[PDB]
Amino acid sequence: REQIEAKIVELGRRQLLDHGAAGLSLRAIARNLGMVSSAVYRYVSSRDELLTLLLVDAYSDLADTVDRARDDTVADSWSDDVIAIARAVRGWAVTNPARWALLYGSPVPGYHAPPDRTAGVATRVVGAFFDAIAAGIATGDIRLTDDVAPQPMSSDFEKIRQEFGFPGDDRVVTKCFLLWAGVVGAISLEVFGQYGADMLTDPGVVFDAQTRLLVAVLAEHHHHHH
Amino acid sequence: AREQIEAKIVELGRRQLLDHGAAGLSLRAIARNLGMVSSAVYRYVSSRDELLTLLLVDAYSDLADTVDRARDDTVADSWSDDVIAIARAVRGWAVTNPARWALLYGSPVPGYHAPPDRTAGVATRVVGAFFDAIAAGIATGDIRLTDDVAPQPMSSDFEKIRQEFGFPGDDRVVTKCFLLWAGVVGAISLEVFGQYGADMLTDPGVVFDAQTRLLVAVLAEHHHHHH
Ligand SMILES: CCCCCCCCCCCC(=O)OC(C)C
Ligand SMILES: [Mg+2]
Ligand SMILES: [Mg+2]
Ligand code: NI
Ligand code: NI
Repeated sequence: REQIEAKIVELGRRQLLDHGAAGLSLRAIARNLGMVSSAVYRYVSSRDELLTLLLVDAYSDLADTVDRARDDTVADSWSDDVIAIARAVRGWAVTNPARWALLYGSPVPGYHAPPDRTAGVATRVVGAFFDAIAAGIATGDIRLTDDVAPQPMSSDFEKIRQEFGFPGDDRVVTKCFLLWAGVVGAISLEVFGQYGADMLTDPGVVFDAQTRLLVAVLAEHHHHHH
Repeated sequence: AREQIEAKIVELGRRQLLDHGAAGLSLRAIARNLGMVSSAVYRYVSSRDELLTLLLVDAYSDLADTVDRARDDTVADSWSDDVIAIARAVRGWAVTNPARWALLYGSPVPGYHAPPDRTAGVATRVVGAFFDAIAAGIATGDIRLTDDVAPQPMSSDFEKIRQEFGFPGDDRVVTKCFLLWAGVVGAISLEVFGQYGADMLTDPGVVFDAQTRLLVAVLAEHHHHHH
């Protein structure tokens, strides 16, 4: 089976590279497996199910890539950990541009990913960032200021904290959202070609410079609040 | 006479985006839903690529026009309020026009490359507005220029950017301009493309605005240290 479902995922991933989602076809996938259109449907019931399999696969590969890169190390500091994560995410997106598009690019209209399948893997990189930043809180380099956000943002953040076992207060969590948005934004601008013609000679150097600013956001205090 | 037909074609194209994305763009379907014949449509919009190009130009222009309107109702002391107002207007446009945002800043359309002679100008209008708001912060001294040089080749690339946008920054401020654009685009895309998920944030606009205020603090080096 999974030998079969594996091949489906591999095929579908190729159809993604070539035509994007529109061109997903349990029809093509069917021929290749020496199979009748109808035969495939037990393994993968529908175009949607294919899409969710392809999503879980991309998310997992990305997260495994990140996990691997953290196990590689200068354990020196939380900030070096954050940089290593960001660099791994970007490197993965640059090597897998169509799968980056799948994950963080345009939605497939008519498709809604059942969270029960996607939630877990979809938060593993987010989770890595939180884990990395939690180290900087435990060692005092990232100073909690007990600056409470208005509701309902504060209660939103409290759920997020509990989910991830993250000890950052409301300001740290705001800064984490900025970090993630900046990382995903920078990557997508590069990968999707949106800086355009002859603008950046080495987009990676610019990405690294952005990450360093985002680290400095986490490390310094911007309001008179003590 | 063409002009008015082209408009109904483009409006129906905007609808197909909403319903099928760039995939479902079809001049033939359009051609029907206007009680017209397929062969008649190519006379007004000659290909899928031309339809996409019209839809891109339309979207970039509407987005920029929305920014420009929001700035005209920031009547203010403040370069920072301007930056915040631009960012808010971009997000508002994107959430209200999510399929057109996808067309602009989402995944590339396989096989298609926008003609820079139709798209490049309008595509720089909002970036341009941010540089103009930020330049006012530099003029008043809230954003201080240094002689620090960004790591190469950034510094070299940045000189060409400052010239193109008539922006009187230094390297450091330009880096922070790239950060702001990335943060804005990135935050909007995560919300609009449905990564956040339904429940997580009660109003994502509120977190977004907090992020923009942090980006303003980065530009102005508004922080202190306990040394
Ligand atoms: C806060 C602003 C930061 C500025 C950095 C980004 C500038 C991106 C401009 C892209 C224009 C483009 O598409 O032109 C092509 C030739 C086609
Ligand atoms: Mg790929
Ligand atoms: Mg729309
Ligand atoms: Ni302080
Ligand atoms: Ni300082």
